[PDB]
Amino acid sequence: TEESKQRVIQEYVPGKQVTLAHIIANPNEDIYKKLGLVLDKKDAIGILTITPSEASIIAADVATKASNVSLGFIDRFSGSVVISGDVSSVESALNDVLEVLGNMLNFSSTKITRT
Amino acid sequence: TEESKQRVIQEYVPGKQVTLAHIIANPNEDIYKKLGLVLDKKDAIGILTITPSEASIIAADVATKASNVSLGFIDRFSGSVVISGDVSSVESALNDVLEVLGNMLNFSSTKITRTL
Amino acid sequence: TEESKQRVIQEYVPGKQVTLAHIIANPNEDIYKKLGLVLDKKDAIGILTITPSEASIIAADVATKASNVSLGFIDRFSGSVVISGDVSSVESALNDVLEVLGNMLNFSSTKITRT
Amino acid sequence: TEESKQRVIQEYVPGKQVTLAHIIANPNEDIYKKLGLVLDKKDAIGILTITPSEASIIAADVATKASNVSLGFIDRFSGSVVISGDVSSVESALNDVLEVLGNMLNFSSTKITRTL
Amino acid sequence: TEESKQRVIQEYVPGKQVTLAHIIANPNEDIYKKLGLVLDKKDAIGILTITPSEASIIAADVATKASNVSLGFIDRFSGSVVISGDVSSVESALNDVLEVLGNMLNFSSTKITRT
Amino acid sequence: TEESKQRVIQEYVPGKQVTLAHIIANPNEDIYKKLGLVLDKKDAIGILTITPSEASIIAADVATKASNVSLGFIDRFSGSVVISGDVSSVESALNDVLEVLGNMLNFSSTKITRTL
Repeated sequence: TEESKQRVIQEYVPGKQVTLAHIIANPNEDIYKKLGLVLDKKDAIGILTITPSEASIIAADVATKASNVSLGFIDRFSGSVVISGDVSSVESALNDVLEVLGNMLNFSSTKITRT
Repeated sequence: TEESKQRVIQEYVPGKQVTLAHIIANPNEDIYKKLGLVLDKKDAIGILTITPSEASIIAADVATKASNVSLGFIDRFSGSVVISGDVSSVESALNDVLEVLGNMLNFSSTKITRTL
Repeated sequence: TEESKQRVIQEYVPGKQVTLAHIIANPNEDIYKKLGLVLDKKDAIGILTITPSEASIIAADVATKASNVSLGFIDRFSGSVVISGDVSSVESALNDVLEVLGNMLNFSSTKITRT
Repeated sequence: TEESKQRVIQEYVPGKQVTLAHIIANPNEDIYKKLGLVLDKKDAIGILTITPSEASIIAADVATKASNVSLGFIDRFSGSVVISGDVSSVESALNDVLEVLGNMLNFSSTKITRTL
Repeated sequence: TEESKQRVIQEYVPGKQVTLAHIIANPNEDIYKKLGLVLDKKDAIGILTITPSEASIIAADVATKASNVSLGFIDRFSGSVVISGDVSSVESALNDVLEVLGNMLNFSSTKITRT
Repeated sequence: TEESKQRVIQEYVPGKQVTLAHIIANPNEDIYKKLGLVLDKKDAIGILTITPSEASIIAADVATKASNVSLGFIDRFSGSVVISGDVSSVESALNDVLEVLGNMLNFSSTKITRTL
């Protein structure tokens, strides 16, 4: 019942978290085309989930400086970053992103995952 | 009253969860056409709700690597993934997704459900 | 004061709930035109609020199989489903939606309401 | 610090609430024109905030069945409903909405307020 | 770990709050042009943050009746209201908005701030 | 289970917080071009996350009154502000923003961070 529920005021602010840092070694063509990507058959993708969304800019910059990856897209509204390149380059980029956001800027972090 | 309410600061981050993994065996054409789907009338569809939304990419990739399953759509903004194919292939694909996201990536998961 | 407020991290996920399952027997023409509907004067509408939003697809399919209702619209982003038909057909459709989502899929549910 | 914060999973669902039911008796023309309204300069407006957003349809229907009240707009996405007409008719319509949503559908409700 | 987190269902509704009521005496031209404003060099702006978003309509109406301010914009989706005029007119408008929303309608309120 | 979950009504309002105030000294051109920026290749950028979103207007105004700093963009919907200029000027501007919002307006604040 309406009458039995506690009510609280919640003041919302974004957290600081990298929720996902995932490599897909051999992505299906239908999927990556729907994402707007232009890849070689040999290319892997790396996928990041980041809050606050503006920190996507930091991650994308770190990833592209880290190694030989291309920026697939950055979405500064949602926080999403997708990168592409060889598996080892994508792994190094994701590791650098996690070191900067997680260790340097004290975001809540995660380990790299892979399909 | 305004004066009696507790106030908390909530720092929001996305959870890690597959909330829904549902099969519709013989979907109504008006529904699937409004979703932008082109199906055979023996096709089933599979529907996924995923958080964070980016993990839809993972799920769609895992599902469409499944035999005889086609991507309906992926919405990387909302997390949604809809797939299509014969009912058994669709169930297999959904289960692959739950195994990758739930077991390997430690997402909260759900059982596959179906419209009877 | 800022300093006196507890802070918690909230990881958000959608709930599983049908919040509203409502019949309007004789809807005002201005309203249903603004909603994009094409009705007979005799048609009722049924309105559903559903989380997660993708479950709108399940509800719409169940409703249209249940009885002689037309799909007014489905909004897969918000979860909304509006159906139209005679009152008894709309009632049977809403009941079927509630049985499937509420009883079969264990969503939090509600009773049919009417204006 | 990051390390000291409690972490909870929150499953979100819409509440059932009319947060605002407000009359503006003689609204400024620059405001009502920015809202897309065409009024007589004796018209008042009535403003509703409703959750879940779909219940705006219910409220708009109840309000516009009220004598001498016109629909300004309905926003089924946000829940908003704005109506117009003479001040007493607008108040009557708002009260009808609060009676249906608050009393009959058990929404949390509010009192009608007005810009004095 | 996933397994260690408490889960609660949160039913969301908008709060009633004026979070910000701020005057910028001499706004930078680049900023106010990006906001779509047409000002004199001498004009100040007032900025309001309001929940629920529909109460922006009430605030904008009160502000424009209060004093000699122009409505810069109203955003009924987010709640935002920006007004412009001389500093003293903008201050009187903001004070009237706070008296109506805060004192009359019992919104949680704030004091006027200035740059 | 559905039956075991506590249920609370949460009335949402925006917090008052600068979550991020970050300098990138030599940003990659593919990144800054995707953000719509035109820079010199000695320019740094400064990135702000602000709640409530309207306070981006305050921050952008304070920052661009700083010497040798240009507005990259302001997003009044999300709260974001990106600025550009030589690294020291950008840091000075970010610090001015933290002083106004954090100290004078009592927002929760953060330290300036930088990509090393």
